[PDB]
Amino acid sequence: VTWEEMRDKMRKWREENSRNSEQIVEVGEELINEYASKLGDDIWIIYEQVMIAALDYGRDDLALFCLQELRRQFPGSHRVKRLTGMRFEAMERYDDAIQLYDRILQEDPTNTAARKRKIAIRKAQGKNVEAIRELNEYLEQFVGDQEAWHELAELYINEHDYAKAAFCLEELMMTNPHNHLYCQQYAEVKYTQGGLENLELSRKYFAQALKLNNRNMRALFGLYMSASHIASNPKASAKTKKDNMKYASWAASQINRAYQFAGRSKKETKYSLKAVEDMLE
Amino acid sequence: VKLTTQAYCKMVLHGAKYPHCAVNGLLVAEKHTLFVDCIPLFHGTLALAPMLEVALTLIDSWCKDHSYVIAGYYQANERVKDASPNQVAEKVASRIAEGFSDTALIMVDNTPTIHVYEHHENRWRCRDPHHDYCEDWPEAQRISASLLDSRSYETLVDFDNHLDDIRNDWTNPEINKAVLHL
Repeated sequence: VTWEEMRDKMRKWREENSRNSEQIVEVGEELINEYASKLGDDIWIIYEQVMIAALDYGRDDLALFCLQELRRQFPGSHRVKRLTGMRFEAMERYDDAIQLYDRILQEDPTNTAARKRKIAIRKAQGKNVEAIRELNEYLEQFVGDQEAWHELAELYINEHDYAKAAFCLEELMMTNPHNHLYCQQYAEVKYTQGGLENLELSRKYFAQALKLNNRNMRALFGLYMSASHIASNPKASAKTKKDNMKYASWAASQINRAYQFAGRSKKETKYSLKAVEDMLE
Repeated sequence: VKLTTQAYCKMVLHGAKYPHCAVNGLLVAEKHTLFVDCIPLFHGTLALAPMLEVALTLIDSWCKDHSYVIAGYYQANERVKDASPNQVAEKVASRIAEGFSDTALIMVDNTPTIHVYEHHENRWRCRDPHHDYCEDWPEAQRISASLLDSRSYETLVDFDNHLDDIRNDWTNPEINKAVLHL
């Protein structure tokens, strides 16, 4: 392949927050040497993307190589200092990292990457009780960070504090109302949280996610399992009961059609025989 | 109490496909207990009920026709040092205990490297600190590396990747098909 395609691949793997570190470093190591002259100021973002990926890949033989060529071109830059701190943290040196980040925060008090790497250690050290608090403080300082608002939801779900994770997923759904994934993950949180007072929201959101993305199947399964769970509830009225038994049947009339088209796509395997026997129950 | 080379190879392959994220699945067997294979379910954020309770039925519908029965459940924590079972592991093991006796709670210790907790009337206590039984260790260690060096985990597919596209087979035919000839 040509370098004009490798650059597009390294740009696509950077627009979406992919973490395929092996496939990223396999293409980065070439662009560092085989096509360094074909691209100009595009080599620095590639250096940053390759260093952090090689760190995940556990290959420091390229991490420091891409770090020194960034420390040379950008002497004293705050992004390269953050890269050095992340390398320290990857090499189990959690002691120098806090000092480096406190030194960074005293030059530019508006810096946020240092604030996030200060809680990255707490997540790595296991002090999630402290990590969640230090992240909530940062959120109280810098509202609107749609990355920390999702990391907080993840930390709360792992902490089994499903109640407060909904408060973060709502802050995420208000800013990205066109994103079906934020609806699906909120529906799942409401499903796992409680009963009729929350299944009533989970059923609505598993359907809103379908309306925003008709190709979503997780939302379809969630809608089916939330409609059945309200249909099989003792506190459910007859009206809600029959409406839920209608919703479940309407969802099952499409689950099999999706699976029917899937089994039609594979002339050898037939998947329709797998889910239908489950839908009749 | 013993795992088949297919179960172990699928486990390590799914664990290697998503190193930064957690790994979970269901070890299914034929109906003293031998773990023939596992169905890998999800990765990343596992503390979610609906997608986990869908996999139960969507795997039962395959095992009842394929004369199989779900026997155990394995989990691989995100961190490299912490291998203690979370509340999710217990809450899933208790669910399979009501449908199949002798449930094994497996913890993939990233740094052998596998713990097996069994429930005897009080809690879930491991056996790896004392000893862990397998059919044959060198055969498994060889066949696992034989698929690891070829980067076959990029070809492996789990239930999470199947929920994204139905063209993917959660039973991993192209994996055990290569395992048989190795």
